[PDB]
Amino acid sequence: AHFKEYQVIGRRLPTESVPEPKLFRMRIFASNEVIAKSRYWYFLQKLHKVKKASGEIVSINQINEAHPTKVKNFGVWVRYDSRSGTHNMYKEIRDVSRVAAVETLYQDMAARHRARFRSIHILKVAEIEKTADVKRQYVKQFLTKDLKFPLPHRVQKSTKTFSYKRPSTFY
Amino acid sequence: STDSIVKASNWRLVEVGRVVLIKKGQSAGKLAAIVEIIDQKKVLIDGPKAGVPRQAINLGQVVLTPLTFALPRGARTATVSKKWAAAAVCEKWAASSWAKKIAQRERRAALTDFERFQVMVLRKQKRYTVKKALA
Amino acid sequence: SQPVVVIDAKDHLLGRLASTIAKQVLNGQKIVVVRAEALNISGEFFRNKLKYHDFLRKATAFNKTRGPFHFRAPSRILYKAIRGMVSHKTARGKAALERLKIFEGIPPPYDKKKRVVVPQALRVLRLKPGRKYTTLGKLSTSVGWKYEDVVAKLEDKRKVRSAEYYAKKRAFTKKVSSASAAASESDVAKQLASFGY
Amino acid sequence: MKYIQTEQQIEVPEGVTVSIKSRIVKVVGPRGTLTKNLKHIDVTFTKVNNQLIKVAVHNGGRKHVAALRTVKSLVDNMITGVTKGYKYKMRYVYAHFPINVNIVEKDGAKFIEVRNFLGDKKIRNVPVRDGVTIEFSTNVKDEIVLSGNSVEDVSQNAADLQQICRVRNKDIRKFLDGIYVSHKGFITE
RNA sequence: GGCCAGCAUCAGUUUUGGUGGCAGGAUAAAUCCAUAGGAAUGUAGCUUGCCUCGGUAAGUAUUAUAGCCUGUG
RNA sequence: AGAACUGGCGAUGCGGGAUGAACCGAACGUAGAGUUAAGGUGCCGGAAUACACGCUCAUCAGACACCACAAAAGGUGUUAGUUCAUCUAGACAGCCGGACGGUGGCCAUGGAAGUCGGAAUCCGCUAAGGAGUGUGUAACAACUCACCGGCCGAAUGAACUA
RNA sequence: GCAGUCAAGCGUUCAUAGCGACAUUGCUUUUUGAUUCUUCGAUGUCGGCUCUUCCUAUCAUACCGAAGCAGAAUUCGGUAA
RNA sequence: UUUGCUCCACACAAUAUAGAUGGAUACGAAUAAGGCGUCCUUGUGGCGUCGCUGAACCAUAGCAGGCUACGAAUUGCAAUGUCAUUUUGCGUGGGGAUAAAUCAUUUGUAUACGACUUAGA
Repeated sequence: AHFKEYQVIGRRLPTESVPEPKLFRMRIFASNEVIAKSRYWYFLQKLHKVKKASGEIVSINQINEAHPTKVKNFGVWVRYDSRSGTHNMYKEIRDVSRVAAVETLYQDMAARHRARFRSIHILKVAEIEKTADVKRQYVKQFLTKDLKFPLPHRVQKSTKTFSYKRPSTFY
Repeated sequence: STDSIVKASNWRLVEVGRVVLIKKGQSAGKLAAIVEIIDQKKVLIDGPKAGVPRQAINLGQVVLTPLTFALPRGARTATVSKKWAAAAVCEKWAASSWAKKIAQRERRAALTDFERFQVMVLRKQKRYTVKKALA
Repeated sequence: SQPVVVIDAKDHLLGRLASTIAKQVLNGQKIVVVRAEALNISGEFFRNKLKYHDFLRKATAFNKTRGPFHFRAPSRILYKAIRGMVSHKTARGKAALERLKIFEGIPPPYDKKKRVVVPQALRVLRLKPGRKYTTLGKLSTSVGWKYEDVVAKLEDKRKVRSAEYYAKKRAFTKKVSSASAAASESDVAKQLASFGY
Repeated sequence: MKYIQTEQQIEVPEGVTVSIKSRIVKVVGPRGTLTKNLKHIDVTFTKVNNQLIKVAVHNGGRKHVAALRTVKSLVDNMITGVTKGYKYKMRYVYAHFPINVNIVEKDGAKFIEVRNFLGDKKIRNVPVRDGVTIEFSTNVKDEIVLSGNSVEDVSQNAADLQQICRVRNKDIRKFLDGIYVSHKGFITE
């Protein structure tokens, strides 16, 4: 999914008594500006007394990456509703941007725990700054010093349906 | 003890600075260098001279060439363009017959009709001058 | 494009060869399968033998000469798996199934004629290394095929005779590879390296 | 999960070579010639020393480490069966009927035969395998010895002698007889 | 003197390509250049067991005979 | 069996659900082209043996809601995760050494130092060893061992979730 | 009908070598109870004789396991029609 | 009474198209492993090269391709542009071969009838 990390500002409507309600900020992950606002008004509605017709979406802004050519050790916190009892989880992604880490968060979350996008709240996406605090083994086996590995069995892509010679798979 | 004959395979290992080749996509067929790995399936490539930008691509699109050149981990485009020209990769690549065959295969579909007919004339002379000499 | 396509079947998957044959023989390409006893099939041996002794049970229980005719040869198992994938009840299915012959081993109608290999159906390309395959000759002999020793002898008697043809061809080939590699330096070839060939 | 690499290594002693290609491992050592096929596990060997040899599997997915460690220990046992061998010493137990075990030179193998086992009159037949050297004990008159090179023969033959001496439909905790392996020593120690 | 076809210039409904001009955005973010700061999956120099010129090791040091990131322009 | 509201079927074909009165899409004059709906694209079968991340190998797998059935309970089979956690002052282990003397502390007595058994409990040596965890002689013996110590320099035990 | 899940207590102090309560949960169409869907311009109705094929939830035969199993007969189950 | 009948011939005419119009162009075997070449103390060898598509390899110059050693404009701006190939008849010339079975009749090793089974110049 081509996600786009959005930044939304929302406020209650100005009352004649107090014409300055506080601007609340969210930085969410959504596919476009419509479900951006509709996931904003579902998160803020769990926290403060405001519906969609009682407040105005002040500002939409895309958040492009601070460095989109750098491998980052993301530690994402998440909660998700299972088929019985909701749970807190903390995964580990090693992709290049916050936009492209949450996709493969959702993919393997729907793969290993069968939770769809309507059951998942992304809590906090933090780039871990060093190698000490990260404790997931599927990243501590990737960050190793001067890592080499081969791809042992490279199958061939095909274009025709009659190869005149026996295939070689050696790489 | 006498010497042991142990051999399995000589892989072309995906390592730092492995000169890899994009086989699918918009910028396919131009060289690139694996800067640093990301996961099992996607690496970070950066090839300055050939025209590709600095991307993070699957290993499905790429093809590992046997020739490797050195660089430190996480290298930027400037440092890899320095190491690229100082290691002379674009000249060392064309010496392989794989690049020779890929240029010949590029040329054959670039031939026009009269360049095909002159091939049809010239292919009536090589065997005509050779196949009488084997007796 | 050759009108009689000789599909070798050493280590092809059964269903994946059956589909790419039943689509090709429906359009007119006269396909002959050769060495259909070396066909492979997914899953282990003791799963597929059970899925065949779960098929031998099905027969018309008022007269057993009417229902499912369980052909047990490793040619005709692939033939059943192609008869399933074409509509053999119609007439287009009959005139398409007439365009297919299936042999075990290599009969000398097709001795010296070129074997081609289906790439999308190969075991070495379509299984994961570590899963269990099953040789179709290993299956049919367990389920009641009396013809392994005849085909094994008639096949390796062919292979030992074919190896000396290859030994003659490999001696003949380096005659041309010594004549032309000492004559490719000339201007007749340098006028062609500017044309790609 | 997927791994990247785990590795074991085989440590060869003095006198032995290992000539391996296409997953057929081999030992031509001070006593024997063990060829052992390994054609279904997708292992990779690579020589680092004349004294030890790397044997490493890549990613696999933890259904492969259980293969890599057993394929390490298989070649370890296959080497040490030629360097020092195996020697299983088995012993008769009998309550009343004295057991008679002997050999015979049949037209098949050297068929070791056991009779008088709890008074039975069917003379039992056990074949021997090829590398399994069978001998007796002439200090204690109740003891037999198997030895050889390959563990899947020299222990399988003791298994074949300890399988068929099975008490049928009587209490095993009251009628305790048969032949039993005691000392799994080595042929030079 | 008809009917039946071919091609061209049109008209309607389309369906499929290559290229250009303009705007918006963190007046895109990046890469690139300049400065400061820092750290290790530590780049040279320096104690350190022979080997092969620092190679063996792991300490020393934070840009040197590689480079990396953060903050700014 | 009986009501409430809407839609349907009766009166209604067509594309999909293998076929099905009610479901899904859609309602119909005859024709040509384009576009889709619901549904699908290995083959029968029109259409990607397309791309990408994962998980499963079932000796009765699994594959389109209605639907043509599936529970309560179990499996270190695998995969992800939560929370305590012994513990680099060498944890648990895996091989190996001790388990000592004060002291047979007292009753059952035909025979019981710890041990067919019972009311029951202080100290030395320390690196540590329980009037004591079982085998055992009618009884004394001799092992075991939580407790330390030699090696190991690697960590890991524990419950639970989906 | 009992095939499964928890099994007080008993079998000489001896919870699953076995049995037997409190009681929870889900099969089966082979009963009966239930509705009234299919023929009221009739599908011949019980029972036995005869004859073929099938199912497993095994009474016997085959092979095992575990049984306070000395043998022996029992008894407890497993694959198996 | 080679009127018959078949085998080779191209002689004519007619017939069915599951669909020929450059070429079905041959090692085998393993894929966590191979092919090909050089050399030797001919091996599970030391060495080199190669695959990463058969997009290859062969043939294709000439009335759908002729004389000898120029020839085909005016099939008029496209109108299959026929040449395929298993069959068969009729006629010509060139060789060859000289039978069986069924009914009827009989038999009982068979039998409802058909069928089986034998016997008859």
